[PDB]
Amino acid sequence: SIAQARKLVEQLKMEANIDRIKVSKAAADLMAYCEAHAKEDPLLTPVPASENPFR
Amino acid sequence: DVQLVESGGGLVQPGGSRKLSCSASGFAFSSFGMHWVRQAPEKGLEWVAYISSGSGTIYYADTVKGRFTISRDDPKNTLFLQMTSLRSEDTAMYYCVRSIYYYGSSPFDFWGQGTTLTVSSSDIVMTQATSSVPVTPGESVSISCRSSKSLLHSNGNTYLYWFLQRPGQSPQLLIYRMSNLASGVPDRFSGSGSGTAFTLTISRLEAEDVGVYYCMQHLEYPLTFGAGTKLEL
Amino acid sequence: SAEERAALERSKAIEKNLKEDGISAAKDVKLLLLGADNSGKSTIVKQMKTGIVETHFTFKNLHFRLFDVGGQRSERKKWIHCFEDVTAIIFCVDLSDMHESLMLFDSICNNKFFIDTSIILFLNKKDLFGEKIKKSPLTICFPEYTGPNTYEDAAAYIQAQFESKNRSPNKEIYCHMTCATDTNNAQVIFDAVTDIIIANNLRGCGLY
Amino acid sequence: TLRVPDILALVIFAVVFLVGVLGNALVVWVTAFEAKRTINAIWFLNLAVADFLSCLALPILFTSIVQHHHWPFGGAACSILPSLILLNMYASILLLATISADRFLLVFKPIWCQNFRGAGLAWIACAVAWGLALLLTIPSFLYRVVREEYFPPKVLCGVDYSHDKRRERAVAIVRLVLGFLWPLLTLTICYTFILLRTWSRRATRSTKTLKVVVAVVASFFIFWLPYQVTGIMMSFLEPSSPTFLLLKKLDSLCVSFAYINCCINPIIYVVAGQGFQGRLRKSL
Amino acid sequence: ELDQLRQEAEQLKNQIRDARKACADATLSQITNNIDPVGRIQMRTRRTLRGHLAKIYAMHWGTDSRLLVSASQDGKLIIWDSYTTNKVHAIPLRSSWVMTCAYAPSGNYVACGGLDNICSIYNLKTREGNVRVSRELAGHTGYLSCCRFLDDNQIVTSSGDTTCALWDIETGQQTTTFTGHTGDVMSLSLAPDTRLFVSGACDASAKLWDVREGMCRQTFTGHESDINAICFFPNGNAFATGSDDATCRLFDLRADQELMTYSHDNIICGITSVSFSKSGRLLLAGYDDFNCNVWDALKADRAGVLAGHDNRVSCLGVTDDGMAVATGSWDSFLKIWN
Amino acid sequence: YSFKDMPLXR
Repeated sequence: SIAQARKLVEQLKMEANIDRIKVSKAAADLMAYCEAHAKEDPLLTPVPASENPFR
Repeated sequence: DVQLVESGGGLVQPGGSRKLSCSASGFAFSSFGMHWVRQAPEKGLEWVAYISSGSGTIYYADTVKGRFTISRDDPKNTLFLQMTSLRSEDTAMYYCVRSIYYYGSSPFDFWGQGTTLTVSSSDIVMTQATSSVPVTPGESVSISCRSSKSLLHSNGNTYLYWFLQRPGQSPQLLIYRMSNLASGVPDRFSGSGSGTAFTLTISRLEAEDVGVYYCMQHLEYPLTFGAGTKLEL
Repeated sequence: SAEERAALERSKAIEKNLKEDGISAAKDVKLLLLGADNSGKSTIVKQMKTGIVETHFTFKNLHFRLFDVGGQRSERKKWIHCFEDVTAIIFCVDLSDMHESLMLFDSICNNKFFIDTSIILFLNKKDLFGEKIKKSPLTICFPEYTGPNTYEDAAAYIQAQFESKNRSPNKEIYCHMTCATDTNNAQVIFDAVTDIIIANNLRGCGLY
Repeated sequence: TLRVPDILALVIFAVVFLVGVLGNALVVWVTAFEAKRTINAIWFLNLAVADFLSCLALPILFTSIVQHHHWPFGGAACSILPSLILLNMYASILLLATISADRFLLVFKPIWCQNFRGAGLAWIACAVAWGLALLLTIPSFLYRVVREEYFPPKVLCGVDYSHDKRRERAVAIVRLVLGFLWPLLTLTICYTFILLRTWSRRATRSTKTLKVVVAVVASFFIFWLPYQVTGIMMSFLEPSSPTFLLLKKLDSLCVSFAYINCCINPIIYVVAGQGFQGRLRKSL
Repeated sequence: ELDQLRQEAEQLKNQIRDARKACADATLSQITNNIDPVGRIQMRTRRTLRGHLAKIYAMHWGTDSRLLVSASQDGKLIIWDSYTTNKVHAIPLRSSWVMTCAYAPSGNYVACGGLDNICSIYNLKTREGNVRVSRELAGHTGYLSCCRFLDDNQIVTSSGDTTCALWDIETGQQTTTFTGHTGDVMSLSLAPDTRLFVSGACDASAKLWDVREGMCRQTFTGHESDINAICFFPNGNAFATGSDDATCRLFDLRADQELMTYSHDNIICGITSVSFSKSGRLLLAGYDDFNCNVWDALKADRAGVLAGHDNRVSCLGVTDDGMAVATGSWDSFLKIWN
Repeated sequence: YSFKDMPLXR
C-alpha cells in the first residue's frame, strides 16, 4: 500500500501551494454582482402580466 | 435514401375515371401528411388535396370538390387519388409531397418526380410583379412577393415559403417561414420581409441557380401559389 | 387557429398510444430475488426456465418477471427505493453454511419501504445438509440448541430462528424445504401470488 | 291541522333532504375526477348521481303534503315526473345488486379479472341496469291522468285502471318481485360466499367485512320491507273497504322510511373508504 | 514505513487547516447586515403536465426556454412544449431503470442512463422521420448517476464506481478518467466557461476537476453525510451543495472555505435538489417533506414556500432567462411556477 | 269508476 500513500502525499503537497484571498473580498464581490444584476431578475421583481408568457 | 415513384398516367377520354399511386420507401410513412400539388404544362403550381396522418382530416380544392377522393394504405405504403368525370382542364403533371407538423418542423421537405396526364378534347392572392429578369454570374438578384391579407399571426409566426424549380427537374425548398433556411441549401440565399412585402436575395449567383422561383402561403387551407419569376443567364 | 391543429392531433395520438401501452403493460406481476452468495438462486432460476438480469416466464395464464440484482457491489440503500411496489421477495438460504443471511433478512424485513410486502423463503440443499448433520451436529453454529441430532428438528429450529425476526403482524412468510425438487416452486409461487392479489383486490374494493 | 302521522313524514323528509343535499355531492365530485384512471369509481359515480337526483327531487312531496292534495302543475308534468322520480331509486337498487355481483366476481376469479377487465364491462353493466329500471318504470306514464270534479274545486293526480282488473295484479307482482326478491337473494348469496371464502384461510381475514356486510344487508331489509308490503297490500284491496284507510294514512310514512336509505347509503362509502381525507385535497 | 507517511500526511493536513483558518477575518453576515431584505415571495402554478405514470426521476430544460424533457420508471422518455402543454416526441427505452436525462445545448441530441451501466444517445434530426439510437457508451463498472453535455461531440459522466470519465461520441472511447474519490458519486455540475466542473460523493466531500488535465485542484469537507445536489453560482466563483443532514452550505473557490449555512430547527427532511436564480439572490431546494423552500442567499432566512405535491420533489430546474421554475415529483406530475 | 288517489312518492 506504498503507492496509495505516496499518491495521497503527492496530492496533499500539490494542494498545499494554492493562493488565498480574504473572505471580505469574496463577500464584496458577491454583493457587487448581486446588486449589479438584480435589475434584470424576473423572480425577485414580478413581471407585468402583459409580458408574461405563462399568463 | 428517400424515394417516391408515381404511376397511372396516360390518355383519358372525357367522362372517364383513373387512379394514381404514390409508393414510398425509405422513411416512416405513417407519421407524414400527403399533398397532391399539380402543374399545368406551361403555367404555375396548384393545390389539389390533403390527407392527414391517421385518415382524420381530408381537405379538397374548391375546383375539384365532390369529384376526387384521397386515401392512404399504411401497411402497403401507398397513396391513392381516385378521380371521376375528367374534363379538358384537368391535363397537368401531378406531384407527391410529404410534410410533418410539429414545433420546429419543415413541411414540404421532399418532392416526388411527377406523372403526366393528358385528356383528349374568400381567398388570399399572392402577386409577383416580375415575369423575366436577366442576370450575370457574380452579380445579385432580388425577387419580391405580396399578399392581400397579412400573414403575420398573433403568435408571431409568418407563413411564407420559397421554392426553386430547375429546368427538367422537381422543385425543392429553400426558405420556410420567411427566415429559416432548409437543410442542404447554401448560405448564399436569405429572405426577409415585414407584413405584406417580402424579398429574397440570391447574392453570389452561380450557373446552377437558373430557374423559376415561387412564393406560397400556409395560413389558410386553400393554399395559393404565385405566377413565378424566370431567371435566365 | 393556425396549422397547430395538426400538432394537437399528434399530441392526442401520442396520448392515446401512451394510455394503450400503459394498459397493456399493467397486466404483469413483478418479483424480487434478493439472497446471499452461492445460495442457489441461479440453479432454481435455470430449473424454472454485470447489470440487472431479468428472466421471465408464463405459468397458468400468468406472466411473471424476476429481477436479480446480485451483480452490483454497492450499498443497498442507494437503489432499494427503485424496487418499490414489488409483489414479493424470493429470499433464498442454503442449509450447509449463515449469520450474514440472518443479518440481511433482519435488515430487509425491518425496511420502511417494504413494511407491507410478503416474503417467500426457500431453503435449499436438503440431502447434503442431512449428510453433513450425520457427519457433524448443529452445535457448531448454534451452541444454544438443546434437542436431538436428527434432521426434522434442526430444520424446524432453523426455520423458527429465521422467522422470529419479523416484527409486523401484517406480514406473511411462506417457508419451504425444496430439497432440490422440480415443478413445485412454480406451484408455491402461484399460490402465494393468488393470495396476495386476492388481498390486494379486497383492500382496493374498500373491504379492508 | 293534520292530526295525522304526516308530521313525522315531514320531519323525516326535511332531515333526509338536509343530509342528502350534502354527502353524495362531494362524493360525486370526488368520483368524477377519478374517472379514466380507476375502474372502481364508475359504480359509485352512477350510484351517487342517482341518489343525488332523488334527494334533489325529494322536496316536492313536502309542498304537496303541507297542502291538502292540490296539483299546481298541468297534465304533462303529472304524467312525466313520477316516472322520473321512481327511475332513480330503481336504478339505485339495481346498481347495489350489480356492485355486489362485481365484488363476488372479483373475489372468486382473480386471474381472469387481471387478464380481462376494462371500463367497457362496467359501462355496459350500468347501462343494462338503467335500461331495466326504465323497463320497470315504463307502466307509469301511460295510466296516470288528472280529474276535475264539481265539488269545491281541487285537482289531484291518481292512476286510472279500467274495469279490467287483471292488469294491476300483474304489474304490482312483477315490480314487487323484480325490485325486492332478486336483489336480496343476490346480495345474500354473494356476501355469504365472499365471507366464507375470505375467512377460509389466513392472510385474508379482516373482521371489517362482516361489519360492512351486516350494515348493508340489515339496512336494506329493514328500510325496504314496509314500503313493498304496504304497496302490495294496497294494490289488491277494493277502494270501498274498511282496511283501506290505515294504509292510506301510512303511505307517506312508509315512503319516508324508504327514502331514509337514499341518504344513509353514502355514509358507508365516506367512512369505510380509506384515504378519503387525503383524496379531497387531491380532487380540489 | 507507513508511519512516516501517515505522520507527514497529518502534518500537511494540519498546515492546510491552519492556512485556511488564517484568512477568515470577517464573515458574510457582518458585511451584509446593512442591506434591505426581499420581503415575501408568492408564486402560483400555471401549467400541469400529466402524461407520465410512475415516479418521474429526472428532468432538464432546453437552451430556448421552451422545450423540456422527462424520464420515468415506466420506460418512456418524452419531451414537452411548456407554452401550449403539448407532446412532440415519445422515445421508448430498452431498460426501464433510468435515473438521469440531459439535453444538448444545440438541441440535436438527448441522453439518458441508469442501472444498466450504459449511457445512450438519441438523434432527433433524422431524415427518416423517427428518433433512433446513435451510440451506446459502455465501460463503467457501476450504475450511472449524472451526465452533462459539453458540446455536440463530448460528454461527461459520473457513476457509482467512484469515478468519472470524459468520452468522445465519434468513436465511443473513454478519453480521460478521474479518480480520487472514496464513495459513490451522485452529483455533477458544470461551470459556465466549460473548463472546470465539480462533483460530490457519499464520503461527505467535494472537489474540483480540470477538463484539459485530469487533475484535482481543491477539496471541500464541510458536510457530514451523503451529498445529493450541487450547482455553480451564476458568476462562476461559488457553488452550493445539499446533503441528508438537512443543511445547505455555500463555498467560495477563491477563498476555499465555507461561508454560510441554511438550516432550521423545524426541518428534519433531507435535500434532493438545489438550484439558483438568474442574479443568484434566491436559492431553491427541494425537500423530502413533499414541498420546496426559497431562501435568501445573502441573508440566510426563509422567504417563501411552495406546496402542491403529494410526494418527494425529486428534481428542480430554472430556465435560462429565469422566467419560470419547474418541479417534478414521485406522484408523476410536473408543474410550472412563476 | 276508476280512481284511487295514489300519493306522489308511489
